[PDB]
This record gives sequence, structure tokens and C-alpha cells, in this order.
Amino acid sequence: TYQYNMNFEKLGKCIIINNKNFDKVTGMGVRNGTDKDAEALFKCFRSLGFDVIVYNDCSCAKMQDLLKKASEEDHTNAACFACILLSHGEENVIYGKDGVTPIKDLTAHFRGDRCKTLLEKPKLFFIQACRGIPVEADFLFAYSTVPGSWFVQALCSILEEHGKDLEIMQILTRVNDRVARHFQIPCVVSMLTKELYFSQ
Amino acid sequence: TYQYNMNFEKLGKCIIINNKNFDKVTGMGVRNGTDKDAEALFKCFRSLGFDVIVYNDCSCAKMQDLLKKASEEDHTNAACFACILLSHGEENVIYGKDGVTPIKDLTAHFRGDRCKTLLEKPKLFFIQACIPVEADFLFAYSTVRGSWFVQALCSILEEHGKDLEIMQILTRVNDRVARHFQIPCVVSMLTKELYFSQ
Ligand SMILES: *SCCNC(=O)c1cc2cc(F)ccc2[nH]1
Ligand SMILES: *SCCNC(=O)c1cc2cc(F)ccc2[nH]1
Repeated sequence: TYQYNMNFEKLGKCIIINNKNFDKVTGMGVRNGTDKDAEALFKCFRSLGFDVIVYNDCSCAKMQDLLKKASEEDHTNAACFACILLSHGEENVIYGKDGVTPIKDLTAHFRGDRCKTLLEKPKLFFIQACRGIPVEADFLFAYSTVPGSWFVQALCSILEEHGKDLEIMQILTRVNDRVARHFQIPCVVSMLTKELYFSQ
Repeated sequence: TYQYNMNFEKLGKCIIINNKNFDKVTGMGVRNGTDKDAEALFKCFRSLGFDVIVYNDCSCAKMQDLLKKASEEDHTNAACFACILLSHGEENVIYGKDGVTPIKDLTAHFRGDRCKTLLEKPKLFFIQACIPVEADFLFAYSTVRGSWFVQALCSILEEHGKDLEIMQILTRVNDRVARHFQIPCVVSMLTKELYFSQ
């Protein structure tokens, strides 16, 4: 078929990492408005049919252990997997509370060879990294650099109105448009091999 | 307004850089089959409706001037623009005949403002090598008859280039080369849906 099979017991997991406060040492300030993002997103993704977990002010070691343990779960009865990262960022790196880890190490755990239960299933990453290569099939990255957040608000609004009738590329194209109309722009890196509808 | 407005005199320009033979001083081999690639691409994109021109074994400066002059042209009557790159590739950089040149420098000429006539219109880059940012750019990037990527892109486009949206085409391309076994990507900064008709 031309779209991902969605006939599973569940839609799948949605991990939200909400980093607001950072250790003085990192020279990063409070990320005001992120709670509003985190909350809109969890409500939104809950409503699509995801099982949402929300983590807050995580260390670098937590974000790593967190995701690794998620990648070691049994995803057989799930349609897909989503992870949302709201934090500080610089080229190819995301901030924990105590430092900096490469976005690539975070996503690497969900790789065909190390996460057999999610093979041929979409793995979704929405990164909202304010202050500034995992090349494998069925990955998708929605990265935004624009400083709740415009990107996050737009994602949520389009998703709650069209989440069940549009394909992700359509959703995220529309998102790109309105963070663009508010006037930087978000992007989308797709390695997807089918079309993705969150419905049945 | 959910789709890019295609109502113009022409679809637009489509430059093809087809680098096969490389200057000794780079120790880069003959890219056999890149000619079957470039011919496949020419016929396909011409059939979509692009004004296609093919340039062979371009040097680094040729590639730069090609694209700068290209951006300097008047694009008032065109729906969009498309560049296809067939070469050797490393990290964020293409090869000319006479060495290497960074991808971004090629697209820099087409930015939001340096090419005011292409503003609000899709600039498509199809790269087959073996940042940067901005509204209405799209990259289809691959690593490896001709290459599996090209062969897939041409077949799907020959068949659905007139009824499917750009992202649907490229997703099918992705799936197709994946079936053969690396995987092509799509970087999208598009703000609308893209159809090659109406
Ligand atoms: S929002 C994605 C950020 N930029 C990239 O990751 C990127 C740009 C680009 C351009 C190319 F020609 C090929 C690959 C590529 N990745
Ligand atoms: S074909 C593109 C290869 N990888 C990238 O260019 C890439 C991956 C990635 C992941 C992100 F979270 C953000 C941007 C990004 N570009």
C-alpha cells in the first residue's frame, strides 16, 4: 500500500521532554513559555491517540537513559513512535539541564538494527531547540529554530483540526506556512517510505 | 492557496550539472552511468515541462557562475526553478572537475531576496552525490542503468508527475530505493503543496 498500516492495538508512545530550567554553569537562561508548549502538545497528542509521558528539566544522562529504555520496550502492538524535544540547542546538539548531547545519539536508539519492534513503522521527532544526521528509513524530523512558541502553537492547532484527515507532510507544510506568515522557518527532514495518517 | 500557484507561462528553468570526469589532482574515478542518469533526468524533467539545459564536467567556478547567472535571470513568468546535481559528494560539498565546492554556496544566489523574481516560488534541488535554510527551498538528497535513486525518480515522475504532490513522489522514490537493499532524504522548507500542473 501507499500509507503506513495503522491497524494496531494502539497508535503508540509520545515522549515529551520539557526542559525549562538549566544549571547556571551552562550559561543558558530560563525558557519561559515552554510549559505552555508542553501542555498544548500533550493535550494535542493525547487526543490523536498517543500514550503521552511528560518529563521535565532532564539531565543529559536522563534524556539518554529515558530514550534507550523506550527503544527497548515492546512496540509490536503500536502503529508508530513519537518524541518531542523542547529545550536549548546549537548545531546538531540539544541541551540537557546539565550540559549538551548530540541529537543523533538521542534518536539512534530507535534504529532498525537496535529497535526491531519499530521496523517499517514511522519514528517521529519534533524538536523545538531555541538558541540556534540520523539517516535511516521511516524517520522524520520536524526541527524549528524560531523563538508559547509559534511553531508549537501552529503544530497543535493544525493537528487538532486536521490531525485525522491530513498526511503529516501536509500538516507540517501548513505549519511551515504560518510560522512563516507571522513575519526563520522550520524544516522537515523525511526518510519516510509511506504516507502517514493518524487515523484508521 | 494551499498549493503553489502554477499559473505561469513556463514551469521554469532546470539546470543539470553532469560531472563525470574529474581532474587528476582529486583522485576521483569515472562516474560510469551518470550519462544514462542525466539523459533519463533530461527527458523526464523536459516532459514535466521544464526548460532543461545540461552541462557536463563543469569546474567549481562553472557551477558557481551557472547558478549565479541563473539567479540573475528574470523569473517573472516561471512557476518555479530546479537544479539537479550529479557528481561526487562528501559532507556538505559537491565536486567540480577541478575540485570541491560547498552545496550552500550554490543555493546562496537564490535566497529570499537576491532572486526577487523566484520569491514565494519553489526552488528545487535534486542532488545525487556519492545547513542552509529558507522558505520555499526543497532538497532531495541521495547517496549510493543509472543509480537506483535516479531510476526511481524518473519512473515515478514519468507516471505520476502530473497527479501527485512533490512529497508523495519523493516518498515513493524513498520507498523504492529502500526496496532494493542507505536511503535518500527530503529536506523541506516548502510552505505550500507542489503539483506540476494546472
Ligand atoms: S531543517 C534541515 C536542516 N538542514 C539540513 O539538515 C540539510 C540541508 C541540506 C541540503 C542538501 F543539499 C542536502 C542535505 C541537507 N540537509
Ligand atoms: S538527508 C538529510 C540527512 N540528515 C540531515 O540533514 C538532518 C537530520 C536532522 C535531524 C534534526 F533533528 C534536525 C535537522 C536534521 N538534518
